[PDB]
Amino acid sequence: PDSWDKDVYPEPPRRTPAPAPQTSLPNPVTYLTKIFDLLVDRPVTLAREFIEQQHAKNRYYYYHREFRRVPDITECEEKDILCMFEAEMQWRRDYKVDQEIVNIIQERLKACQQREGESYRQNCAKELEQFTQVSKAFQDRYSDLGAHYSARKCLAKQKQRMLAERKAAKEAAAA
Amino acid sequence: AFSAPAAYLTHQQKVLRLYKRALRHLESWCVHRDKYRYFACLMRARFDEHKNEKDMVKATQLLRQAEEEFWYGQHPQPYIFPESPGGTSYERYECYKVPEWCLDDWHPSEKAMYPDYFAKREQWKRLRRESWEREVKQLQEETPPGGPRTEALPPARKEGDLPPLWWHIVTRPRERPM
Amino acid sequence: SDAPPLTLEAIKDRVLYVLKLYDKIDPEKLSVNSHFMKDLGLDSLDQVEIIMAMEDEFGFEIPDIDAEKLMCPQEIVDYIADKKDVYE
Amino acid sequence: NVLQIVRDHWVHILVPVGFVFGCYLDRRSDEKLTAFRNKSLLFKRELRPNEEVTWK
Amino acid sequence: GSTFVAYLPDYRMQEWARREAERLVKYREANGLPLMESNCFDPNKIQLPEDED
Amino acid sequence: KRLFIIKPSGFYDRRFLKLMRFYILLTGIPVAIGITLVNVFIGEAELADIPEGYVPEHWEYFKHPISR
Amino acid sequence: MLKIIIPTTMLLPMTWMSKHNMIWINATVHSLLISLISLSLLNQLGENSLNFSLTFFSDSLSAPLLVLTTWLLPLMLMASQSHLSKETTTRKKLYITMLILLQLFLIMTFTATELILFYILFEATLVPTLIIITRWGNQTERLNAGLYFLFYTLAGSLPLLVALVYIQNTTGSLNFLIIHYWSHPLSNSWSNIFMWLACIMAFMVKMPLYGLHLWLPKAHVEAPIAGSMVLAAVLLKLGGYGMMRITTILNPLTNYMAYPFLMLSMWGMIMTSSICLRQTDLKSLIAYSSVSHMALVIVAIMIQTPWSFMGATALMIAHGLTSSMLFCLANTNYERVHSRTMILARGLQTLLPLMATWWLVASLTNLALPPSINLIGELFIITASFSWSNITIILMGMNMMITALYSLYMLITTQRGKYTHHINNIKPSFTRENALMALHILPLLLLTLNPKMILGPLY
Ligand SMILES: CCCCCCCCCCCCCCCCC[C@@H](O)O[C@H](CO[C@H](O)CCCCCCCCCCCCCCC)COP(=O)(O)OCC[N+](C)(C)C
Ligand SMILES: CCCCCCCCCCCCCCCCC[C@@H](O)O[C@H](CO[C@H](O)CCCCCCCCCCCCCCC)COP(=O)(O)OCC[N+](C)(C)C
Ligand SMILES: CCCCCCCCCCCC(=O)SCCNC(=O)CCNC(=O)[C@H](O)C(C)(C)COP(=O)(O)O
Repeated sequence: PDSWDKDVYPEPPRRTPAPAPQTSLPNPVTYLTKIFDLLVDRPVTLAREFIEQQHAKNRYYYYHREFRRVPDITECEEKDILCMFEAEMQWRRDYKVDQEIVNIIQERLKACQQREGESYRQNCAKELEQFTQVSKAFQDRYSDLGAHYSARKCLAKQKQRMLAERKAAKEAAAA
Repeated sequence: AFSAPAAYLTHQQKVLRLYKRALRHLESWCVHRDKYRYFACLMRARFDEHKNEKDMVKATQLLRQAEEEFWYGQHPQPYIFPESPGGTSYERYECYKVPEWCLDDWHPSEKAMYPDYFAKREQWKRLRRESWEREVKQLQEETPPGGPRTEALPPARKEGDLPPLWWHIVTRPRERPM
Repeated sequence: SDAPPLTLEAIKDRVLYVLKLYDKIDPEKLSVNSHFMKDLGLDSLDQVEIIMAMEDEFGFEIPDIDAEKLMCPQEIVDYIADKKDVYE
Repeated sequence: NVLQIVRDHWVHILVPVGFVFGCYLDRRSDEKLTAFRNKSLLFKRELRPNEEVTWK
Repeated sequence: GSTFVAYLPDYRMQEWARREAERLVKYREANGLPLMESNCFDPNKIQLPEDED
Repeated sequence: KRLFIIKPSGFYDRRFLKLMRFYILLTGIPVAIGITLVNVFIGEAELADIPEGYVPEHWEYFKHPISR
Repeated sequence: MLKIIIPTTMLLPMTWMSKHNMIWINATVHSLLISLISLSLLNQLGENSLNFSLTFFSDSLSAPLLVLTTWLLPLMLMASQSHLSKETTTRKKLYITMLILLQLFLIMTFTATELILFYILFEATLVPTLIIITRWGNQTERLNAGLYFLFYTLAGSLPLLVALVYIQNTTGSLNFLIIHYWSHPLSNSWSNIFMWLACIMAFMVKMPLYGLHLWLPKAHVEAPIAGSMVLAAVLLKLGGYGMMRITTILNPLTNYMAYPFLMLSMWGMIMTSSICLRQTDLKSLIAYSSVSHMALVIVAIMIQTPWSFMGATALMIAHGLTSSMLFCLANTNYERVHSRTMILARGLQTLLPLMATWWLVASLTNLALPPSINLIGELFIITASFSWSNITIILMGMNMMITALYSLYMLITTQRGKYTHHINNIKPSFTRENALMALHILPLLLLTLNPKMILGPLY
């Protein structure tokens, strides 16, 4: 349905085979689905139609809240408490959004594994690669901060990683 | 379980107990009835061979060898009656046994049902109450001055007496209460 | 349902039945109040065998301290009745 | 007759009255921390043609 | 109280975070950028010490 | 034949269970009926974009009517 | 947040102005109303706390504790009116006053923005508890217990005070927000080591830590039922809350200063779980159970990870509810038979079936059956410890077995078997006791339904 974007949560084109009977005996599954349809699916559809008719007469809306971008922790003086507070809150919001991104990728991976059946080791390599990249980036960003994490500790971790990478590059250029 | 124990078991009592245990374990070994009867007769002859020993020391020494032989040749998994202290139903119904004094705490609505039963209960309680002073005095009279020496209790001897300490023996819950 | 409500008459009948199949007692000479050592001339081993036969017949064990005291068929019937909560 | 009822059950308004007094004191405390009202970089906003303050 | 707690408004911003993540995933997948970056801060605003020797 | 079965007093446990059920239902059946009525006749808000120049109230950022 | 503080200070004169036979009703009704009011603090944010004023604030870690305290007060009131029936009116009002003052001090402690104010309130909580224990306890050991309860606390807390003022002369502020934002690493020097010890030992002795726990069995055994309830369910969580708060300024010293305390916590958790296996006193068994659970919480706080903090918060809430229920269940039997020996009254399932059901549910929750919040906290802590070091799964696993054993042991000792013959004064369970059990147990599963309310700020 149009409830969720089909780009963020993609799916294959869903090819299914046609019924090709070969036996003269009746298919009990066919009569069972017909009975289930006529006995369950239609009253439920009528109830849902009534509920949606009632909902259509009372239409009100809710909105996604928008947040501006404030200066980061790098643009804050050492003891400026107000800027530190705003940057810290922005960092926490970004951390939550990154967690949800990882959640989306993991849901994609799980759905692929269930969907592809017995070919999942070959037919879901792309989802595994996306999860590998996202997990590596997330681990480099937020791992080992521990309880009492903050934007300052994340910045210190990034600076340490940057120093290590710069030293490695400068010594490799010497080779 | 009903009889008061003694300070010790006599030699004859020990011999009889060993005889019964040997017969039961031999039956556990010999499943079929005819084979069991054959070997039980053999065991009976073996027992009554040394029945007439006037030397008590040699008798107790023979009993010692008998116990050693029984312990070596006992059945590892002897047959136990289901309600015996080793059986599969030993204490199966103990969870259904409720003491009678609990009925004293029933709500009057519960006691509204079964009126005649509670009338009989009142009669029994009155009889116990009347009986208690006499039961205590009889136990006081019949006790040796150096305290009781066994766990046996005297019967009732007077015209309308009751045997002392009878309430909890008479009002046992049941063997199959619920 | 389950087993019928065993009665005193049934217990006495079963005990006398078991005793009358014993080769060492005379069925005519045996009565409900006949003593094992006095009237019937049995020894302690025969009494143990009789107790074991009663145990087999009724399917429950009698402790040795209690079994030592039962000397007449009436006593055996009474012990069984008090053990199994039989009053009629 | 309400005299006895009141003199017996007037202790039942102390806690609700304390609740209302606490709410009022919380509002009084809130009114003394408005130095940054509509001044944060994240929530700074233009006033509506009628409203005077973004929050109380 | 259980009814009140069950219907507490989402002040933890879970649904908002999910929608923000959906937007960002859609954008970065459409334009081919990586889904996440190992750096949470732009290196242009970070000034490393001049000398490492 | 029928005998008397000795049991502890079952009046008080039954009374407590009945009272607890009565009070829980007394306050919870109206709550369930009201929740069902609200769900049926006042559905959830539909997600939409903020129109230009509009500043929504805070409770407008939630979707369920009871939460709002 | 004065909307919660003021109604308790109003509970005070309402109790002191009540008619002689209406104190319990008024106190219970208005305490339940105050709990309903305090229920609104569960609506927390995802980024920062609820900064009500310069003095008080509410966080996702303190709101469940406040709700638990305000919910526990009425339960204490119901559990206390049985054994205080023969008391005079003035002494009953004094007892209720002690309970109300304890609740007020705990409420102000859990929301103080300032560490010295937190110290003052967290130390003020001693006086009502000490008075309750030494005045309304039953046996002559109570006096000694009070002393053991007092100095054990004070010897741990007086150094902390010094450390606190020292910090305020160095950083200039003890406000928690400024302390968090202006945090700086602790160097590796002897002075910093002793400052760490001074900041930690008070909360470690209030947990209590293994080896420092000797006061707890005395205090929880000689106290009245309400005293035991408040000591086990809330007053032990002061140490956990204080450690979670104060650890923000102790990094990275903790990285190696936690080794002796981690070792003590794990081995003493095993030791106290084993001690529970041979206990002739039923109250002491519950006390040592509390010691084991709090050792687990100490490990979780000491390893300093988000999953550990979540599990620790859930475990504190679940342990508070469960231990209070267990103490009340034991007190019912004590009031019936006037003895605390576990093997005295046996086979109580035959005589009290609904009480046996309450016992079964309490024991099942004590051994962390899924999906109870006890299990959620324990499993989160165990996963965090496994990440810390794979070998911990041995010791933790050991504890998981032992707990179950002793838990079921208690049940099998008290409810199953055959009833004692000479005990004939076991009356049917009152509606008050059944209601107490239900009000203890229903919130546990209701929180199981929505577990994110007790998972703390790291959620
Ligand atoms: C006596 C015999 C009993 C047996 C028979 C019983 C008959 C059936 C009754 C049992 C019910 C079965 C449970 C099945 C689950 C249905 C309920 C569930 O769906 O509700 C949850 C809701 O549960 C509540 O959130 C949990 C209740 C809160 C608990 C607070 C306890 C009250 C406070 C008292 C003091 C607390 C002390 C402890 C300190 C913390 C849903 O959570 P959520 O995913 O969100 O909902 C999403 C949709 N919303 C948000 C729009 C609502
Ligand atoms: C009953 C239970 C109560 C609770 C128990 C609480 C546990 C408290 C234990 C304190 C933990 C550690 C304390 C000090 C940290 C290191 C300990 C020491 O052994 O390590 C070496 C210390 O070296 C030597 O051990 C010197 C210390 C020897 C003197 C200490 C006395 C120890 C005796 C133990 C008595 C038991 C104490 C508890 C009494 C109740 C490290 O070498 P060094 O690099 O140089 O010191 C680091 C500090 N620097 C960086 C400033 C230099
Ligand atoms: C299954 C494997 C285990 C096999 C164990 C069995 C093997 C051991 C069999 C041999 C042991 C003996 O005979 S040991 C023989 C012990 N010697 C004596 O007893 C001599 C004195 N006689 C008496 O005491 C009484 O006459 C008494 C005999 C009790 C009769 O009692 P009553 O007349 O008043 O009923």
